[PDB]
Amino acid sequence: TEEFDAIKIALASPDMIRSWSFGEVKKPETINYRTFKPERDGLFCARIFGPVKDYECLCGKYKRLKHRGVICEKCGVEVTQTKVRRERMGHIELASPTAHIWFLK
Amino acid sequence: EIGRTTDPVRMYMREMGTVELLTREGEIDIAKRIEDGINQVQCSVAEYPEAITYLLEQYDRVEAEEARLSDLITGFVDDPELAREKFAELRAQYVVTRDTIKATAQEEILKLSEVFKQFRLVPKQFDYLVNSMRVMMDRVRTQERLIMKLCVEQCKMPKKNFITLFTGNETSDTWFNAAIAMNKPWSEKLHDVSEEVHRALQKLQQIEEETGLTIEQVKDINRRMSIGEAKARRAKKEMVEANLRLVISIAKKYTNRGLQFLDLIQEGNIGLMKAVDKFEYRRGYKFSTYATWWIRQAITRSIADQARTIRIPVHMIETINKLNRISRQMLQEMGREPTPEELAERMLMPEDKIRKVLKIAKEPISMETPIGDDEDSHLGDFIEDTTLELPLDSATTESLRAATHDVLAGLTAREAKVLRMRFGIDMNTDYTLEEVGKQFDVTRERIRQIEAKALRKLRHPSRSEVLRSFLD
Amino acid sequence: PEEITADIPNVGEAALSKLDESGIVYIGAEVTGGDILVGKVTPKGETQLT
RNA sequence: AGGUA
Repeated sequence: TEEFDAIKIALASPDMIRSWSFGEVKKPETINYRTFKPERDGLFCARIFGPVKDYECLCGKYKRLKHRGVICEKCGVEVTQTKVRRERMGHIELASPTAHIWFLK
Repeated sequence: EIGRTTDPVRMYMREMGTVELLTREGEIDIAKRIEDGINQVQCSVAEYPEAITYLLEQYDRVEAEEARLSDLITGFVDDPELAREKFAELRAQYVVTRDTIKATAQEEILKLSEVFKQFRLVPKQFDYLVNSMRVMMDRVRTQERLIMKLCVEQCKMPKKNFITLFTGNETSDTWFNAAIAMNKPWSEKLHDVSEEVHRALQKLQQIEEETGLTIEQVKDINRRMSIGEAKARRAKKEMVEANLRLVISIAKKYTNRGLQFLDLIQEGNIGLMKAVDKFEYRRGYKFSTYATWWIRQAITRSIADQARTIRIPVHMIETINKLNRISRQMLQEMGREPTPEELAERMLMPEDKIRKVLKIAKEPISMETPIGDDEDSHLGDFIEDTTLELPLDSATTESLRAATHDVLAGLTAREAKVLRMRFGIDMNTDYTLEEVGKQFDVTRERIRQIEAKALRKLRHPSRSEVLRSFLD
Repeated sequence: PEEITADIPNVGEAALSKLDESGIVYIGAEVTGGDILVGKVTPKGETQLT
């Protein structure tokens, strides 16, 4: 279903890195330990990478297939398919520029 | 050093080795110069009226019982009575000084700065006054730089000539005519941009009116400020750099208990700076003693947050530590094992909460660890994806959808149509009973009666047999 | 909390036959692949329906 | 970890 004649590899630009990212990871938090709902805005986040379970906002607001083309604006969490969590990338805004080890050693 | 090194620990030790340790009186001398700097900045804020007006506004709010007393002031250099007396005499000094504006004025300013010398305020309020005076500096320099940009880029004259001619009143038309007097071409060119420059001068005069002091005194007072925080920051940085060894020594005790040593010393340096900002020698204690508790708190916070893979609250971490200590005590006393009954007895905590806490206290393990003690397979190679619908269930769902569509096709037009939107069958949306009734231009019991008729028709053992298999 | 019981929702009675009133298979009962040995049930959470 | 080819 996908057609492409070739693959390009190149240097990723900060602008296009932000283009890939759906949200900025600002906290090292992961989950609420007892409640395994991911934190905001941690490495695991429904507000950034998408909902954990199929087609429902992770706030208890919208739980249906009807709410799939519209994201939840009543809270940070958006509502889409869960497979989206396998594809959405994030970005971290480094305070100081950092050298790439591959281009170094 | 330059020894083909790639460890930040090594050259961090190199950096800390440059600064020599201090003595007990050395800390007092450095804190004394810090106190001199902070007194200088307090005097600079003293000569600024508007920050004092803001402080008096918050004092009045506190008197109206709208703000906390301990959020404005902390201690004094010789309680609500002392605060009230000092703020009353301070308001008197402020008004008697302001009256001299709108010899004698210098004496009033000196007495005003003296009556602030008694005040010792909360770091937050002091930081607010510092930021207000800093934005005063920013606005003054912004007006000056706007005049710079206009006169230079619009009249094509070098930056060197401006400093001599403009400085001295800076808020009058004297320099306009003075520069024009030499019949310079840029003087003639200035006549086409004179309106904007004069409007900016008007804004500068408005800023002066807001401050209530002439702009020259504003520059004098803010330069005194700037040198004040420069001295204060230099002395504080000297203290922090000289006290890194304490942080390193304290953190290396916590390194054997997990977590990177470098993160520990960085957090300890943060706590050390916090202690330096809060340190005083009027207490009479040693700086090391005060900084020790701050560093321990920072280290504990770091272990609580950045060492646990999953977040655990600091109070929960302390509860875990207490549970572990009491467990060790009971283990060494009874000599066999920590029994949950005694653990429940020692705490106010029931016991189910104890076991759930014990479960929480353990950290997650990597999948990259080998399952079976160094088998060439990893743990994550066995973890089944539980978020994926089984193809058996997907085929069952497809067959059920086909059967429901066929059955709905087996019914009448309006009944099947109502059923499609009532439950969201074969469209990506679902509609309520009243929503379907509105489109069917019948909003009454009739729509629900149609739904019930469809249900009753489906009750027959000719359309339910096909759906009977799906639900057992 | 999970519990062990003989009564399992939506299962055949053959499975219930080999268990006691405690939900545990009798010692010595002959079992094959797919037979139920322990009647564990888990408190079902929120359910999404197509 | 051990064992098989």
